[PDB]
Amino acid sequence: SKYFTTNKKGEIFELKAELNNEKKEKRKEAVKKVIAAMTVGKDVSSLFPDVVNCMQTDNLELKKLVYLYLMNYAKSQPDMAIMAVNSFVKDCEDPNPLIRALAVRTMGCIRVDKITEYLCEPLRKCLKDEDPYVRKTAAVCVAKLHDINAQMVEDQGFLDSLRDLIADSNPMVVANAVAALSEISESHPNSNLLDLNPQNINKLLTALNECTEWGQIFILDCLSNYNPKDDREAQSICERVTPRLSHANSAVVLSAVKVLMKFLELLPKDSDYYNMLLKKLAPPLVTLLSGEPEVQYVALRNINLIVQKRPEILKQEIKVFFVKYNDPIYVKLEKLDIMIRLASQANIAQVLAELKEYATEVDVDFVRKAVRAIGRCAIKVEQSAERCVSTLLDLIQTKVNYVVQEAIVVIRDIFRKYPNKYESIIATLCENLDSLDEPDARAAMIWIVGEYAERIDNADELLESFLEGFHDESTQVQLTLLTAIVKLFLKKPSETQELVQQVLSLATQDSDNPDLRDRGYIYWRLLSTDPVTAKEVVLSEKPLISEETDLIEPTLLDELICHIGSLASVYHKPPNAFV
Amino acid sequence: MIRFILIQNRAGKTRLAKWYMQFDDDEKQKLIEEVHAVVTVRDAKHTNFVEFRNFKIIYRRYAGLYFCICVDVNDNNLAYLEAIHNFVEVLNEYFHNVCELDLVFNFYKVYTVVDEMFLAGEIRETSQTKVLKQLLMLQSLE
Amino acid sequence: MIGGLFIYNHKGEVLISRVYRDDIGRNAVDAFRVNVIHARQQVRSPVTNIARTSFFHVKRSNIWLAAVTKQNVNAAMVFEFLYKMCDVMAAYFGKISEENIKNNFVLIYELLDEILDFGYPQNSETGALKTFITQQGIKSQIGWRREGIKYRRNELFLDVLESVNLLMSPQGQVLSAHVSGRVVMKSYLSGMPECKFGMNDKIVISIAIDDCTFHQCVRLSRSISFIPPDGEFELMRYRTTKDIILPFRVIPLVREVGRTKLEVKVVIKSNFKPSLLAQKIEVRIPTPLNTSGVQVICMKGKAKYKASENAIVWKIKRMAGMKESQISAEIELLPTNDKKKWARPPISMNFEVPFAPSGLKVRYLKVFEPKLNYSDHDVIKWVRYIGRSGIYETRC
Amino acid sequence: GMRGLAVFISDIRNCKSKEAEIKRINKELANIRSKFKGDKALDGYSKKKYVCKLLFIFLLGHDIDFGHMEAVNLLSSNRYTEKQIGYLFISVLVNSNSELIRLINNAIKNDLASRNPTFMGLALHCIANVGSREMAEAFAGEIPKILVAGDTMDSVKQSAALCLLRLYRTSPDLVPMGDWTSRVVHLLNDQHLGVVTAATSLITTLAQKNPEEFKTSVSLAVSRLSRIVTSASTDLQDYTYYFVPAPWLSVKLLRLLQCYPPPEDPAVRGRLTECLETILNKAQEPPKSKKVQHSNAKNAVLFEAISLIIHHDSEPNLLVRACNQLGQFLQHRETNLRYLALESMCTLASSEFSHEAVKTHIETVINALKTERDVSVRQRAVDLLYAMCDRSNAQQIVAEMLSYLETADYSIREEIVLKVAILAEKYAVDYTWYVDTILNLIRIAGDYVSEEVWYRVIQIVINRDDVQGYAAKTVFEALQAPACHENLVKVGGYILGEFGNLIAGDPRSSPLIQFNLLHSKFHLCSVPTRALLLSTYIKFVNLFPEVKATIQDVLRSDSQLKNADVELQQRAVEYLRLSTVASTDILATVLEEMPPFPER
Repeated sequence: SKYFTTNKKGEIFELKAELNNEKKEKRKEAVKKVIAAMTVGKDVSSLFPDVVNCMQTDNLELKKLVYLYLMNYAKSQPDMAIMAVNSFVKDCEDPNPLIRALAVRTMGCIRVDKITEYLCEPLRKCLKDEDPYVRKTAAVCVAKLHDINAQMVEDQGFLDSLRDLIADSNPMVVANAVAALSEISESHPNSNLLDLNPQNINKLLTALNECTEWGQIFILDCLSNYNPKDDREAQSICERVTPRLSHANSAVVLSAVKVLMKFLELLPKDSDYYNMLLKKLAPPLVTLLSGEPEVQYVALRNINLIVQKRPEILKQEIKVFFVKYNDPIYVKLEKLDIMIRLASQANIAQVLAELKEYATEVDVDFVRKAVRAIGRCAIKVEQSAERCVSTLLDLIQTKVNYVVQEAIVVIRDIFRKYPNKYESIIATLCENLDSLDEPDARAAMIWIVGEYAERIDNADELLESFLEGFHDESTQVQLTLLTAIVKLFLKKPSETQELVQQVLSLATQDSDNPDLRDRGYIYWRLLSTDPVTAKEVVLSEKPLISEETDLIEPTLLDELICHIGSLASVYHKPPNAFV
Repeated sequence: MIRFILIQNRAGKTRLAKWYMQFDDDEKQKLIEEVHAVVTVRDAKHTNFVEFRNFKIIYRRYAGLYFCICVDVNDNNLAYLEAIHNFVEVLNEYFHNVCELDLVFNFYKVYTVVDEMFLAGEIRETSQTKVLKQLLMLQSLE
Repeated sequence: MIGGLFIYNHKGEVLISRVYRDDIGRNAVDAFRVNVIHARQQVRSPVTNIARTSFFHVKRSNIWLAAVTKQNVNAAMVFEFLYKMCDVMAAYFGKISEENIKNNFVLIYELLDEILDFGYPQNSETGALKTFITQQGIKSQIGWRREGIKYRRNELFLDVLESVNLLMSPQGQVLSAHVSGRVVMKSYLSGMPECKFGMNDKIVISIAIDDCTFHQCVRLSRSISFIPPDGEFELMRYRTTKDIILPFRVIPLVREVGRTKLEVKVVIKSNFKPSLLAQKIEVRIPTPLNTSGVQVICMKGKAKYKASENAIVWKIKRMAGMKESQISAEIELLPTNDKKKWARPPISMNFEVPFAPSGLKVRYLKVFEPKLNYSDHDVIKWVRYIGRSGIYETRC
Repeated sequence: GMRGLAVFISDIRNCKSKEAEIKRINKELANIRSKFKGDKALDGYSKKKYVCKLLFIFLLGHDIDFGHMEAVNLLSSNRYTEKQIGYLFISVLVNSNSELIRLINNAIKNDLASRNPTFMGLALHCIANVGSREMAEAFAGEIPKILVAGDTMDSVKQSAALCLLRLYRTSPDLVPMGDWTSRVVHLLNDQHLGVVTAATSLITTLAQKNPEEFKTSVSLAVSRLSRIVTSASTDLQDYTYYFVPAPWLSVKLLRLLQCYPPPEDPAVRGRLTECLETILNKAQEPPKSKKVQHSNAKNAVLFEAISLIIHHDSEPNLLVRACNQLGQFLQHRETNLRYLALESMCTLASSEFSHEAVKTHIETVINALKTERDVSVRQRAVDLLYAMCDRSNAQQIVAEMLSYLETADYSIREEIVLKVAILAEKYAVDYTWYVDTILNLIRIAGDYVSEEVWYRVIQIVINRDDVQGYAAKTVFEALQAPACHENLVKVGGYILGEFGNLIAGDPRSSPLIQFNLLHSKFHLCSVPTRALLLSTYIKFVNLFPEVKATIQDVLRSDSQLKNADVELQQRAVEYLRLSTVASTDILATVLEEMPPFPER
């Protein structure tokens, strides 16, 4: 398609003509227009040679602009960027070392097997430089070179120089060097991870007080790789890391908390430092939740693990985790989980105060999680289940459908947890029979009727009401209805006989569900053979239920504590799961 | 019948927009944006016959430009694609290897060419040579 | 560590992107545009894991800023870097908007090259980068309610009444889709209550255009601050055209056995959670004019044929979520007319679902009375989403 | 000269910011308004330039609230450029000031009254482009007279024909049942081919609602078609397009013939048939140019002729030739031709005469489906396969669909699964094949199959199929893979729990192996799946005493007795009590034959 391609006249021809103009201002304008046209998607590859002719200019603005242009092509297609290495290598006597940094990072952008020969010498000769930014860019370029899987035997000297960069005046240089070393050391070659621990740690901790915030992040993350052998070194490291409460919203605080939790192996009987550390770890985690919603979400996901490991740190801070209206939904849910985990014996008196208020909010799923949280509080503490039941009945009387459905769902679980302890409640629930349409709430109500059947005088009518529209219902509802009717037949023989045929010879053979058919036939056979065995096989004493939901694997918990500050805690998954 | 004709670029800026069916200005902008979004996704290997609302679009690429014509679901697609190519050839011969910019500085000439070749949502004339002769005699008249 | 930095507008087009690691390609951009911006079944989260790709996304006004990674990196550090970069960009060129971003591509490339050094979030001090960055940006410059109203019990009902319009190709490609809805606030309140009503970000302020027309009593600053007039009133009206969750999905299959026979099988699938139940399901299947007779069979609901409307009417009282049902009709055609095959009009269907097809969910609603001590806790709030069907048609 | 427009456009395109562009637009608009507001009127050239500038500003998307007065004033000018620019500006910007409509109607009437072909052509173009109700009411009675005028030349006749087309499309009631029908019908014999094209389009549109009026044109059209296809390469030199004589006119004539039933006169029917196979044979000839454009142009006429043949549906030989020609297009390097051929063959698959010819290409359709890249082409191929599927080749098509599913992607699996299920429903003859196909479909893509399908397969297995051993073997061979998922787990649990005794002889299918498989499944199963597996477990308790002991330890752990869900816990309690209390007699009693349901 030669149409609209001719370069004699057009936008590309005009840009090329402007690029060759003698005045540098119009050249800069042309380069800016070229960059904009590239960004908006217009193909301006045919302008590549002329802009390369702009390399040899004393002006720095044009040189910087063409550097950004070449980096833009570097990640799009490396082959186009290869044709500029001849101009790139002019990086020896050029003043203003930021130009050297830009050049070496531009070589860092291009990823080809052909760039190794032309980069080894400039990288080697720029690491030992007086300007700190050139040292920075050399340090990051060594890591980017090590990113590929190759030997590049000069890489040994590269890593030797990188390790030598730890003893440098500028904190940012050593911070970038240690960050690059950490990024390189994820895989361990034959000669790496040397036992140069004491002096390197001393230098890192000395420089930490002067490093930039991100430098502090890098150093403290690298400290998580170290493991101590003597308690004196651990105590010194902890007491030197503790003053880390900088302006960073969570990064510095979270990484320092990671380090302190990792360096937690002492004795509280004689050393009055474990208790003091647990005491002063609270204010940082409390003040983390006064920032921004995303940072608050990350801090909450870390606090979940911190509380799960050592609950005594946040024992008396249930007030700060109260949900504000203006926070997003994820922060609300995580704060709800934190409140549930911290529901001790003494704070319930206010916790149920908050969880009752959350059930009147206009957010449906948040109210659902709030009533489920009320149920979780009831399950956790056996001494406060009566207050939880009273609150749930209060919510039930409010007559809101999305509240009532999950409230009665929770009532089913509470009745399962403490049987024959809230008998007087059930009759009230009988009033809310026609207000349930969700499968979960309907199943919960049917099961509640099935058990304690002798305490309801009109349970036969309640079951007959649902039996009419047996079809067009979920499998859970059908199975629960079958189980409840069979349970009530044994509890109430010779009054509900007509139910047995209507449920077995009509709601089993007509249904196409295989598992439901098997259940119906098994129930028919057991009832036809002898009710004596049916009573003792169906009405067996159901054991309690374990609260394993609010529990995590101790080894997995230890791994997550080893990875507090990173994405593993946010996902609550091992790093091996996402390789 | 032809619904609308568009000459676009990768930047999304419309360069020709002929509308044979009534629409509001914001409606026209929405339709142009959606057409550009649909066209720019497909590559060369993909078909040129893309369903779009209760219509379809026949489009082709020429260097830095996209040509699109919107037709009904029951019209011969290849005929309209060849009409697109014929219109492109007429423009190219009339503007002496037309470029993208020549569709802006001579937008009224583009409009009169489109009206000469397309009218009332159908194909008016198909012969390049005497269409060009008509255009030259029109240009000669002052 | 940090893979790449992307900046998008509300539409989902890549305003400006810059990748630092070669292992990330166009797949990351496509995944972030598809399953994050246009996510329907998932509750929004700042971090997203997609096929071994971690997305950190921050929304500022109407601009999405995303960081794509493939390693195990400090999440808090990445979020703080995003915040600091947003602050620096705001310092350079004021408000962060689509026009401002498009006006300063050179400066945004400058910043992404300077502060973000190959996944390493270096210093973002405004005074430190003035020497480091040379280019400078370009900046852009009571009556409806009485007094003394009293009620025995303060209450308010919200009804989000939406109507979904769709035209679908037979192969499943969505040709056209939009939702036109309104908010009805039946409020019985006493005094001069100031109401704050905050929502999610699904609404941004012959064919449909995305728009939102408010009421006179509302004010904007996200949040809606107003004073509800007594009785029943319509809070706002809106018309969205992007990211419509579809309560139903219709697959028609027609086989023309010769000219005297037709076999039409229509399968309806429910694309919502199993808890929700859709009521009043009516499927209208078009029928050829020269229809001698029909044999129509369904395993769910009831079906029949109407010669008054010349259509198969298939009524289902209720349907659950994530369920599929089918209707099968064998039609015998008498060729009274010669040739000129019958053009098939689209298959229509009407339904009602208890959830907004636009994805709108009300976040918070408070009432504050500076005259009497009662607050949002004392008032009873009801919320009801009702999404009906407008012109909901799928070609057969 | 025309220098202001170029400078203005260059300044606009060079603006660095949108605010600066808006400021420039506002400044130019204010300058134009001030110039036109002045009492001193200037020459027409300045007005023409300013109107063109206003049009360019409106084209950028800005709003213009004036400019129509001088736009109308430009129409009265005898200079052609001013009239053309004014007409274009009026066409682009629709105005609703009734006085302006009166002015433009008067100007258009004056232009039409003039004998200059260019001015009347511009007026017709403006009327066709605007096409408002007022213009229709003004010129509905005038356009046909211009159309049938013998002194009007060819270009004005084309423009008037298309203007009448537009008026009829926008105002059906203003086009009467006039006496100009004979003249417009006979106009198709004009030497100028473009006039024939315009008249053909007009007749195609008008014949949709007035068939009995334009019937006599049909035969005439056929004649022209012959004179289009029998012409040599040196004929119609003006109307040739890459060695093809008048493709668009041929297409339009074919549509016109499609608008009407087959002619009753045998002579014209024979002539059009000869033209049809002439087109087909010309398509069968090797290309005269290696360029894609000539092939596209010729295939346009080919596809339109095929569509005409389908619409007529009267010549079995023509249908067979069209089917063969389409089959030659499936193995075409291009994709547009492949898509069009697939669509046309899908249309043909609905005709009795060409059904065998469609079924002949089953192998090439399958090969095209297997080796395609675009999703749309694959979907069209699958729809064609469903349309052409029949009892003669149902097994082959179903097997090929499943084989494709083994390596297919997620963009087509839903449709493939649904079609396979429906075909197995409709064309099942022997129970063994149906059960095997359904089970294989489950094993491949159960996550997309409906619940009723695997209810029905279990039902038919239960009632009477004497293939229980084969079904159990297939289930067991399917369940030993890590890629299994929920629906396969459910159906496998039920089938095993009911017929595990038939494969107990094989040492590779020992009860311990079955239990290990099911327990491995448990790690990634949902609540109803677990309930079905527990039912299967008690079935095995009743059926396999040797494994029974190790079942009890399964039905006593914290995962069963302390399960959060009430249903699973209750099932575990019941099954543990049944296994422990009483003896094997009760479990034998609860496992009956479950006789098949009565059949009506």
